[PDB]
Amino acid sequence: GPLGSGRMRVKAIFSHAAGDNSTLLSFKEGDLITLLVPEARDGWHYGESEKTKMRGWFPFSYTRVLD
Ligand SMILES: O=C(O)CN(CCN(CC(=O)O)CC(=O)O)CC(=O)O
Repeated sequence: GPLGSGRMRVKAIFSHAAGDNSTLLSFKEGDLITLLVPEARDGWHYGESEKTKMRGWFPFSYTRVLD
């Protein structure tokens, strides 16, 4: 597809706090996250916060897929 297409985003419907751990992504409810891998692994997805531009793994269950 055209370069830049295929983006998938989710909306945080619960907040998630990484703590002192750069592998995990923090976000507040309402933040949008662009997925950067094709599937969740063991219930964890990986993406980038629209608000903070940080990246990391998070519980997929804390979000819902935007359509
Ligand atoms: O529709 C809204 O008011 C805001 N939507 C924008 C995108 N919507 C559009 C819609 O529902 O008509 C799709 C979605 O929430 O998946 C985001 C949200 O609920 O936080």
